[PDB]
Amino acid sequence: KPVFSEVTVHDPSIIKANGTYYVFGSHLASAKSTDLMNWTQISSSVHDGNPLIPNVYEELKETFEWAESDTLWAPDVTQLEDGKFYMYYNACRGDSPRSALGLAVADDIEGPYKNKGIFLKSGMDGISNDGTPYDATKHPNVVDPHTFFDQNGKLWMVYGSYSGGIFILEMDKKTGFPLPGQGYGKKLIGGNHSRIEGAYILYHPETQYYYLYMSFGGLAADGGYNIRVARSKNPDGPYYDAEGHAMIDVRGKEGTLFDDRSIEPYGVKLMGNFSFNNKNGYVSPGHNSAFYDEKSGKSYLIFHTRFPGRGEEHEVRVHQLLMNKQGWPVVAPHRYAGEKLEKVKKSDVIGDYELVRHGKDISADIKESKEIRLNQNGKITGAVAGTWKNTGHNKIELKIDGKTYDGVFLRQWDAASERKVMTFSALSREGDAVWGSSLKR
Ligand SMILES: [Ca+2]
Ligand SMILES: [Ca+2]
Ligand SMILES: [Ca+2]
Repeated sequence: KPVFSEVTVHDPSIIKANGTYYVFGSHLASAKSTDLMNWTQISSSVHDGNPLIPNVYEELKETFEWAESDTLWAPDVTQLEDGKFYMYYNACRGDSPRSALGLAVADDIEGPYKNKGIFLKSGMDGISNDGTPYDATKHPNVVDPHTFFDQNGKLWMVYGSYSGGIFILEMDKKTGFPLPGQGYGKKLIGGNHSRIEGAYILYHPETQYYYLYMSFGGLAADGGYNIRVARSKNPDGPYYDAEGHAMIDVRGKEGTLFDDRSIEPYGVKLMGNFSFNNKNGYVSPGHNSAFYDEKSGKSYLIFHTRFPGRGEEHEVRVHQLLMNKQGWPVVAPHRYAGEKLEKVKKSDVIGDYELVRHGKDISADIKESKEIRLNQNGKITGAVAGTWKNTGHNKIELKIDGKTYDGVFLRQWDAASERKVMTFSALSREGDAVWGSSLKR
């Protein structure tokens, strides 16, 4: 029987070193595991003695002073070619995009990290890093970085939260700082205080797309946080959703703040708030990272989540990512327990399921699963009427609610009944996800 050990790390950013997985999150929090199931908490908050930066208030004083905050927001740690660990740290006042983004470097992944300096600021009253006066409708909040190598070995950093949008900068592979002359870099999506943050870019060698993951909505339990994805053949875009909408054009209306209605039609929404059979479930799952394992070919979505009825409590969750026939990733409905893709036959997948329809909205509503049956005759009955078929090794196609969904079947552990179940997870061109988890073991 699978065993989990939980940790609390907001906005987890995954990195593997020395055969061990680490997550680095906000508030200088971190955790590690060798199996992605049993995590050990390393650090939890910004304070004297935090092992990652034990003198943090002195070490990063310029950042705390600029941001007028006593904590840190969502970092990234990335190993560069010198073998050292580069932490892109940031702080934000919280009520406005008054933020600083800097670089610290460690010899060892668990610290200590040493400050190399601030290299981006937002929320100044005056000249911004692009030379024009700072304007949060068009300039980023300098937080939430992800620094990554593309398949050509070029180093990039994508970043941003709300404010002027999500931007990407080309980075110096030797110093870890941005190449000169870029200002805030190139916009990928957003503007006008859109609720979009937590960018993360992952390349998949089979489809040869870069996937731009991002979180729409608000992180709190009333915020409707949801992970969405878009893709491009290039690390720096242009990024498109499954309807071919250009992410660069997605933003709230001029003169508005947090215009969710304008942005929610866009992107492929992978997961919102849900509860299978009203047992446990997730609320505002989001701010993800993602990992592709070259050895196994498996991919993983790593994120934090809140929970129905548990207020603002959050923990790290890991779900396997599968790849549908169209080259869009689908999230396995249950957390990772060591399971792998297998050949399924018709008798394996026929039967009753709990169905979650995540939809395409930004919504704080917790969506309850409803019962359907995948009948032997290829029809879906119960909560919805439709059709389905299994193709290839383990692909599913469903037709429901006027749409066609392409996805993948996967046997998983259900941690609410302590039993193995059959699942499917699929996506429509329209960008909404459906999950099924079988009533049968
Ligand atoms: Ca992040
Ligand atoms: Ca039920
Ligand atoms: Ca549409």
